[PDB]
Amino acid sequence: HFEPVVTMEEDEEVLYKVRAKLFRFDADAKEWKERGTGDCKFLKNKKTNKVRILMRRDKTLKICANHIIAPEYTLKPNVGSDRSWVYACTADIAEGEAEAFTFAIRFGSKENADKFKEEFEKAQEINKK
Amino acid sequence: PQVQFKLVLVGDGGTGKTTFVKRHLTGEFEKKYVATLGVEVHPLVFHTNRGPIKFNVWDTAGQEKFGGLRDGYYIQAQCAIIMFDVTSRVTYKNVPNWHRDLVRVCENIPIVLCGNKVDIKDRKVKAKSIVFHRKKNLQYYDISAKSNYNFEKPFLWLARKLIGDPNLEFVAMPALAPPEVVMDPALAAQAEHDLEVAQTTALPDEDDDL
Amino acid sequence: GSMEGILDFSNDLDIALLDQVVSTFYQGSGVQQKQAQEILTKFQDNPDAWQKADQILQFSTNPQSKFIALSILDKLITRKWKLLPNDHRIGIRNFVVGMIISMCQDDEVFKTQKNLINKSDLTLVQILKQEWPQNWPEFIPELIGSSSSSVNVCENNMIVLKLLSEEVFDFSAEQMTQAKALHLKNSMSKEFEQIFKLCFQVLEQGSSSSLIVATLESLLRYLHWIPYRYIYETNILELLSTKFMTSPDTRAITLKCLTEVSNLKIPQDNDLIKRQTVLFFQNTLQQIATSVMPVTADLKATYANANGNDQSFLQDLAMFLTTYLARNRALLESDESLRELLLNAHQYLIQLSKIEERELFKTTLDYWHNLVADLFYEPLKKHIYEEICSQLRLVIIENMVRPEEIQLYKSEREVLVYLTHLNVIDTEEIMISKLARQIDGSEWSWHNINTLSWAIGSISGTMSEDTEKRFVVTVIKDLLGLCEQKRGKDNKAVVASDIMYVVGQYPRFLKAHWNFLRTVILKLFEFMHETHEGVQDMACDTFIKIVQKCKYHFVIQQPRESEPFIQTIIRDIQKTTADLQPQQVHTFYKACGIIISEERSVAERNRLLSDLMQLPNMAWDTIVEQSTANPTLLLDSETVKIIANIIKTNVAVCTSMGADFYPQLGHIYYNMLQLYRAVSSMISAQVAAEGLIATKTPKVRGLRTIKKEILKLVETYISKARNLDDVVKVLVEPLLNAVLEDYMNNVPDARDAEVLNCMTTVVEKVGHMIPQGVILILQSVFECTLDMINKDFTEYPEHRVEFYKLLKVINEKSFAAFLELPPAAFKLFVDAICWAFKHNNRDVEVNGLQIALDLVKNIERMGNVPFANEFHKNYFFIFVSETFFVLTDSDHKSGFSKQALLLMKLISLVYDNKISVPLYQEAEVPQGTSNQVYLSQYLANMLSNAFPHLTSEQIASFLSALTKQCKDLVVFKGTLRDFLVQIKEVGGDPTDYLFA
Amino acid sequence: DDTVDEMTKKFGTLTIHD
Ligand SMILES: Nc1nc2c(ncn2[C@@H]2O[C@H](COP(=O)(O)OP(=O)(O)OP(=O)(O)O)[C@@H](O)[C@H]2O)c(=O)[nH]1
Ligand SMILES: [Mg+2]
Ligand code: NA
Repeated sequence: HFEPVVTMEEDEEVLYKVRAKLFRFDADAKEWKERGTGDCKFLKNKKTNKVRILMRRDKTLKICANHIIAPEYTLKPNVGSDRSWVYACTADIAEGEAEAFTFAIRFGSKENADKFKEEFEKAQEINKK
Repeated sequence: PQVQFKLVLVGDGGTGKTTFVKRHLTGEFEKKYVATLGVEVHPLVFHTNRGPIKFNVWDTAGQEKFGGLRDGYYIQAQCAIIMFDVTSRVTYKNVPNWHRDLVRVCENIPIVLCGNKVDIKDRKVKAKSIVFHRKKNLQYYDISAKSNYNFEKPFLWLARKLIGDPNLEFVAMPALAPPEVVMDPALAAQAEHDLEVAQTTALPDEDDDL
Repeated sequence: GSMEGILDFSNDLDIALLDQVVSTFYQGSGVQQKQAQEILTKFQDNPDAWQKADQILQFSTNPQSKFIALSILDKLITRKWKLLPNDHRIGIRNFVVGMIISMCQDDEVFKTQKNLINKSDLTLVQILKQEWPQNWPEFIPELIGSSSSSVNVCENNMIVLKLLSEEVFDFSAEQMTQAKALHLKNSMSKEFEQIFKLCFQVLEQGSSSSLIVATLESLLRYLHWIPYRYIYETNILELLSTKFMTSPDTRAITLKCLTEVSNLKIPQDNDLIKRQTVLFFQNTLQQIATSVMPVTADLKATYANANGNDQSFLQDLAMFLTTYLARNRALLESDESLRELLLNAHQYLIQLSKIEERELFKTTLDYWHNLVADLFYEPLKKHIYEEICSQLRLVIIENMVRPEEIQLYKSEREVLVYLTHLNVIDTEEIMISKLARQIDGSEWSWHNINTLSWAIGSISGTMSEDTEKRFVVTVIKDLLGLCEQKRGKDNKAVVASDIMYVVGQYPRFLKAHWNFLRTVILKLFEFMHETHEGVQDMACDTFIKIVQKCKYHFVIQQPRESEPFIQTIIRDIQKTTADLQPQQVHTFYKACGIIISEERSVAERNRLLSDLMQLPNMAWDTIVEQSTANPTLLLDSETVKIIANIIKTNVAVCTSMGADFYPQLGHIYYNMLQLYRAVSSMISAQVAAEGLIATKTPKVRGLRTIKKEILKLVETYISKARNLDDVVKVLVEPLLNAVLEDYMNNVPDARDAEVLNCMTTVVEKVGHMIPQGVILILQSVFECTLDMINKDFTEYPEHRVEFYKLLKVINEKSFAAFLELPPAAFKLFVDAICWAFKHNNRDVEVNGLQIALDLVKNIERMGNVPFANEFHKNYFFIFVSETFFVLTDSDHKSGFSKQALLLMKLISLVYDNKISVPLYQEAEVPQGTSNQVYLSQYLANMLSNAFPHLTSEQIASFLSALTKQCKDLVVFKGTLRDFLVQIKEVGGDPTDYLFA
Repeated sequence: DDTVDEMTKKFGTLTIHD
């Protein structure tokens, strides 16, 4: 015998991965502010069957979106874009403690925006159960 | 948290020092030039395979009239970034001046030279010409706060020198399961108002890829 | 709160309160920190604060409070020193000197307070700049005398001398007048004999490391200016090259000194100095081999490990070796006994060149370029370096870079080309065997097959054609077999892409072998149907790249072909491009246009042109029938996309065909300009129905894309047009009518800056032929664009930039259009130029100053007529003072050269009497008075009011020199730079402006 | 010529699929 030489996403399944840019509306000023650009993922937890949005910035991998795709949310169009959605979120924990935001998420194409909307609604049906 | 390093950020007015930091803090790209008065201190954390690392970023003023304490900001700095603008020859001509004043206070610290704005078509300070860093042992990176080209590199390099591990990598911070908040009737009216205003305010940079 | 007490100067300064404020700033955080920062900034900016500085240096215990007190003193010494009474100057000097001596006496303070000591020294050096040697003749003798007693004082004196040397020789250019620079340089030079004698003694006796290192730090600074004699006629080279390389504290600094020694100005015809230059290199390399690492050491791994100062040391060794060998390698090349030294030094460089560090690799790559260039040209020199060169081929190839990293790739290609010439057999072998280790799998990866492909492609053209033929064939065969070997379309795609990358790089081979070229192109067409990421772009990018190089082979009828291959491409163009995205289709059409330009029979070129444009012309004809029959169909965004894509297809073909595109432009021109108008109306209708927000909507942005691509197509044709009669007679009148009014009469946010861009090109090429048209352009775009951009420097940035380009070219080509302006609009023209002066944006500033200069020339050119005389009376002093304003305000330093040139031109006009009128009005000066005397009077007054701290003498002398020197530009510039220093201080010497 | 024709034929069967 010769002796030999001596993130918290394990519990989830990826339903949808799309590349996107996320914005937060600064209500106090009159402008949108970028919050991050990366892969936006829809993660179904295997214990609770709960779907969430998880989005990380490229390179740094810092979390710029983290919330339940709640049944009450509604994806509205933005006046300036055919490849974006905007919605209210009552509790996002990307920074730390929960906080309300008015988000907008933009994609590479209209088709990616439309597929996102379909997936967002599929995830919403799952979170009603 | 307990392991934190003072970083001084210096360079001519308009080079994009504050824009660079804001991108690292919030993710935002600031289009407007609001000149820094003296200095602003911004805590900035990165998650690495060697635990978290915190930079206290002293973002200093490039304009002389708004210079403030000037080299008084450099005392006890443990690392630094010198910034210039590749569309502005004069900001590279002033790099030796910023470095002189930096090394007189901080004798032996890791320093990164950053040529910002490489996203711009008509580059003025050619790659060929950027050689000041060689004899001064500065690390050099072409960056762009706008396109994010190499925006992580300065902090990755300084992290490696300050921890003394060349294999240090940024890693994915832990994503906790988020809350299941039901919304009340009280906040609805103010959220409904902000949603109206947001829809009817165009997203910036609609010609970009994302 | 309580922290603001120190800003109350009516009472004594509470020092404990200062240290609260200072500690709260450095070691505190958040709201507390920010408030203290503003209080210290206001404390320091207080003009009386320096008076309370001696108090802080004595009574405060906080070193940050003392540092800040020295910064307040520094501020005073550089700016207001000469205004003080002479007792204050002696007093301040004494307690700066006293504090420094006191801190060096106390070993604990000397060890722990380096930052406060170094700041005090720098403050002392600012005093020397003012007072030495004229009012301090004994500074250097007395510095040397105090050095003999205390070792700590001796070390600190080396820090003081280092800083002095830096401030006089390295940093004086910007910060001092020429005269003061010269004075201080001569004064250092004059007493350097005594200073060196001390440095050398310290280096030879050599007790304390920190003293020795500080002395070597100071030596590094001396080497920038001292004469070579101090280095070669003493024993100091032996010490640097042997003693100080052995210990690691002194090694770092000594290596930098020897690098600068290798750059000294040396007599080139003296054997003793040549032997000494050989010897210090020999000694240095010997110490590296025995104290640091041998020639065989893996420096890649050492650098990667990043221990202590290993990376800095390896960088500095690279700098030393490259610097010295670039200058001196010839000294090592003829002597047999120096051969081993020469090759070992180069072997270190080979090892340093393997280090994974981009910027270091660039440093070493610059040297390899210098070497291999010399071995290509210098007789009998390549046989020496055969083994170094063979290793370098592996190094360059293994570190080859994507052509995208422009600069790096060129430097690498050039070196690898030189090395291929020097030994073509060796280069082939290394590439073929590296390629074999991709097939066997030992070196296999996506990145590794990519790098080898880029390397193999870089040496195209260097081999003989016959060798190239065998080489290419072997490489393509091997790569083809590599693709068949691999599995999964991820892997197959990487190799196929590299296969096609390499063939694209060898056009000489493609030209000689038609069958093969045809197969390559038909294969690229098969790849245009692949959906897998990257493949379609690579297929299209390769196609146009091959076509740019091989044009002629597509346009002639090859042997054993029924037609020129261009015809075969055009026939199947729908089927070939069916799966491509629009921008990919446009590259394809542009590629076809490159080929069509080769056919020089006109009837046949035009026939191919309309054949190529058949699909978009039929899409076009149907859309013009649809949208004119009823404007409702244009509201559909799918129709907007299709239209924009037809226009872009025309832009793509016009880009490569230029003057040849004319018959196609004629097919669409009139209907296209009608389309511009219909689209313009929809944009205005949406903006009226929805508001300014409309301009952000996808609908309206789509419509604006149509207008912009139409403007781009016309700009593109006119820029390359050979028949300018047709441009005037046929294109221009319809264009101006379509675009000018629409621009003028839309709200600012709906105006396209591309209108301005398009007009610039029109004026550029045909402005001379359309004076009435140029007038019409100005009327329509000038005043309304100026009102958009004259409220701030930020808004409408594209319009801002194109505006001054348009005015620039109008001012060059059709100056007569400005003469026809009503005097009030001519005044807005002058206001606009001066407005450009004040921009930071370089595109605007540079054109601003250029327009000003060309305008002055245009007015001079008119000679003695009323318009030129009314221009000088109204605007000459406006231009002089506005140019002076941006020279002196510290916010337009980027424009200094062009400011100076304009100012010189303005002053020369008066000095040469080229203005034929009184620049003064009636009853303001005596009647016989020349403009020269009135120019001096006005400028004296102007500068006196603008810089009231300058003496009348200062201003009189500056202007006296400035006007003398208005022919010699470099001297004029020097005088201006002297003035920019003097305005930052009080009591500047007026004699400084006699510098020559 | 001979070697180039052999190479050309192999080129024609290049693929991304197995
Ligand atoms: N194109 C481009 N613009 C940039 C980039 N980074 C910053 N800018 C712009 O440059 C301008 C100046 O940026 P700041 O961050 O205010 O400059 P600063 O260095 O903080 O200046 P001071 O604080 O006065 O010293 C801002 O308008 C930025 O939007 C970049 O990467 N690309
Ligand atoms: Mg700033
Ligand atoms: Na190549």
